[PDB]
Amino acid sequence: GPSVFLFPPKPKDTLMISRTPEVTCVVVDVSHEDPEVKFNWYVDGVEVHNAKTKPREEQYNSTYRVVSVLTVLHQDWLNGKEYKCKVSNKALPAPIEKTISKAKGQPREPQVYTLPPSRDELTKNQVSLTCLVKGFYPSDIAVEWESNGQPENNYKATPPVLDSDGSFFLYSKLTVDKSRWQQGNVFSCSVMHEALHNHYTQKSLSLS
Amino acid sequence: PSVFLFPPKPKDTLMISRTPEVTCVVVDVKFNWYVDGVEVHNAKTKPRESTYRVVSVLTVLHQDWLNGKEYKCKPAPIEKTISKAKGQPREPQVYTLPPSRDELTKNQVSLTCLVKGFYPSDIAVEWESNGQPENNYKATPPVLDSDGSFFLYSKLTVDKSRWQQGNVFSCSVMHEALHNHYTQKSLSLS
Ligand SMILES: *[C@@H]1O[C@H](CO[C@@H]2O[C@@H](C)[C@@H](O)[C@@H](O)[C@@H]2O)[C@@H](O[C@@H]2O[C@H](CO)[C@@H](O[C@@H]3O[C@H](CO[C@H]4O[C@H](CO[C@H]5O[C@H](CO)[C@@H](O)[C@H](O)[C@@H]5O)[C@@H](O)[C@H](O[C@H]5O[C@H](CO)[C@@H](O)[C@H](O)[C@@H]5O)[C@@H]4O)[C@@H](O)[C@H](O[C@H]4O[C@H](CO)[C@@H](O)[C@H](O)[C@@H]4O)[C@@H]3O)[C@H](O)[C@H]2NC(C)=O)[C@H](O)[C@H]1NC(C)=O
Ligand SMILES: [Cl-]
Repeated sequence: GPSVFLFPPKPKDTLMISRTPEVTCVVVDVSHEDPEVKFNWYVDGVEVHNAKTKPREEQYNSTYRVVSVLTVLHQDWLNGKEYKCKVSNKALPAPIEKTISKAKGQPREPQVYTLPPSRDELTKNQVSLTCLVKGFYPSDIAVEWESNGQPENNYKATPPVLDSDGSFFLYSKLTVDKSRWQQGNVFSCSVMHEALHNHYTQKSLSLS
Repeated sequence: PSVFLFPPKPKDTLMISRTPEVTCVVVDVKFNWYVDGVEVHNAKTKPRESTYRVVSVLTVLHQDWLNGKEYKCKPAPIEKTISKAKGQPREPQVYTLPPSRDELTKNQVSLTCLVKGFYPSDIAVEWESNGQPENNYKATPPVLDSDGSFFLYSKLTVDKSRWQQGNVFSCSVMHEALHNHYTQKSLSLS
């Protein structure tokens, strides 16, 4: 019989009102002999109709894959509403239902601190710019580096880490060529989190 | 009944004064122990403890473990084999970072130890001051960097007054690619 997987929206899509958060319901192992699939979508028990279901696509193991995409309201997701995808198929004894919702917890506001390279690293060709984000809850977050209106993507974040007061922290490390740091270029750490005013704050870093 | 074989704590393998051990835990009893096939006899088996658990502890030689030797613990007998994670060692660089000026508003400040460029991921990072291990720090797990080496960050939280008073804090790093498997970097207001 078919199997169902329900995927949440990207955190950043839920946090930035201009972006498009979606819940995605995927169905696999749909047989040739019972190929039709019906999706029903519910937000807190109430059925919604606006979903966009894609036509079935045959896989290399002669089974079909069918995907339905529900556009969500940012506030609905952040208010903890449950999204249910019910999948119907004639090979199933009963319809398969899957429910998901935002991680629970009292929100806490992160503090964002930029830290320049250690003097000892200035011997090297590349230097590390550090963005400490601490005190946030829950763990869903987006941390990004940029300079002069361009994303800097030679960076890596640690996963969120549980701190001694029950909040999370993480560190994001931006690696840049030493000359760029010495030349006086401004680098910025953008943090996106539900407990921030407007879900956004930015802290900048440049050589003195 | 099932068998679990646990490696030594990385720090025990790295500090020659410490006592690294391989631990063979059997749950729900004879033990045979082998180092690269060759049987060894020095293991110390504990007495048993609504199912029984029995544990045998083998003392290992630091250099044997770091040289990649395999440790084997034994309807039919169950065998389990373990050894050190493989990979060309790379030396970590250790950098201490003081608190951001913006955090100096707060009652507690964050002291940061960046350790980067190390391989493999086994490591020990610890904070201390005035001959005492510091209370209240947390490290991130190792993270895979864009050049294939790992990095991590260790955050020490201290009261602002301690930072302002001029107290020295030290980040100790223990890793196989370091000379003597040890390096220390200090951080203070001055
Ligand atoms: C017949 O074929 C179909 C189709 O498969 C394709 O075609 C075939 C022919 C072949 O070529 C395949 O190679 C093709 O892919 C088969 O369909 C597959 O069926 C699987 C179930 O049997 C199903 O597996 C499940 O996958 C779940 C989803 O997780 C996977 O995908 C993630 C993608 O990311 C998503 O989520 C993140 C959020 O974190 C989001 O950012 C993304 O945008 C996206 O929405 C992966 O992240 C994830 O992990 C991979 O990647 C990470 C790194 O990111 C890495 O660390 C991992 O090692 C992985 O590589 C997954 O891969 C998954 O949740 C689910 O788990 C369930 O079960 C476990 C227990 O095992 C349980 O603990 C969980 O709670 C959970 O309930 C499960 O693994 C495949 O998704 C599906 N394939 C497709 C394309 O839809 C079909 O099975 C087959 N039939 C046969 C042989 O009979
Ligand atoms: Cl020692």
